[PDB]
Amino acid sequence: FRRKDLVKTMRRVDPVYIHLAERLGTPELSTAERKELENKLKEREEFLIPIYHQVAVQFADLHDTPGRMQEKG
Amino acid sequence: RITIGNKTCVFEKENDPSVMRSPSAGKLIQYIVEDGGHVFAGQCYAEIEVMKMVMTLTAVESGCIHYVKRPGA
Repeated sequence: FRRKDLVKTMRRVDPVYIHLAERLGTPELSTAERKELENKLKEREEFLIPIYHQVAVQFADLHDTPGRMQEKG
Repeated sequence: RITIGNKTCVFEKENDPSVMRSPSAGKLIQYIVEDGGHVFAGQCYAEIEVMKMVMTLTAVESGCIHYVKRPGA
């Protein structure tokens, strides 16, 4: 669950990053607007790394529970 | 204090911006006080671990602290 996959997760969760990513998907807005959107996306995705990192390790923790050990025997 | 021949010139070592800095490498575990809370000099504001041995962090100046790094870093 390295950074690349973390970003892929953020792509479908964070409303701000979603709004920016959808806006940048519009064809031929303007050069300046695309540059601004790209910088906003970079800043938002970088800013959200530690929180989604904690989420990731929580996700992995759900694999190490005794319920799984009981199901597997 | 720099002496050149028989003349003296004094240079200041910057410590002015009042930014709290980690004295060492390591990992941040948690912060002790609230983001935006007032701290007094000598009060511990953060808990970090290097060496697998925990070391706190005392504030130098009294003021209102805002954190840059998120807990776990």
